[PDB]
Amino acid sequence: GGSSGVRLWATRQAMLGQVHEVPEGWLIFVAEQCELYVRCQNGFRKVQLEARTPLP
Amino acid sequence: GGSSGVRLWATRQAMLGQVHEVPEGWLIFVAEQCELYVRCQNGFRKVQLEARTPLPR
Amino acid sequence: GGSSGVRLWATRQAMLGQVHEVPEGWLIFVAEQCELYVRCQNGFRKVQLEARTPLPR
Repeated sequence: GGSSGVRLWATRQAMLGQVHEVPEGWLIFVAEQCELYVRCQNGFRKVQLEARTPLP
Repeated sequence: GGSSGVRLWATRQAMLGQVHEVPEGWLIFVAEQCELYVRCQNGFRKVQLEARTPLPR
Repeated sequence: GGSSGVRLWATRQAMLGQVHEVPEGWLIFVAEQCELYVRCQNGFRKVQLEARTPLPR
């Protein structure tokens, strides 16, 4: 059982130019609207998140 | 404040035979269905994911 | 295109005492309630998780 991780970008614009480099099974975070995805074998799945709050 | 990470397996079958060894607080990726779980102290929680798309829109 | 990770705390209160040290884009696991959050700039988004089960369902 291998390991992956989480890759980060500040903006969607920057992410879209580089996301092809992300290996399968890694997570992808885009800071501007606090979005999270996971990379699949042949696509992407968006993680479902509740609304942003200052506290948990 | 310690760190965990993400563990991955290619198939559900492969995962189910080894996943008990994953420590609490790690994420678990199963490539076959492109699914994610979180390891709890006593069990697992499945992450809700939207359907697969070609790009992260 | 940097990298982040996952960090672990036992409780919401323990986490909150350290959260200023957590940058945006890190995932946060809280063992009490087996909950997962993502750090945003100035806050958190809770990951939607299904119910805890003994096996990955």
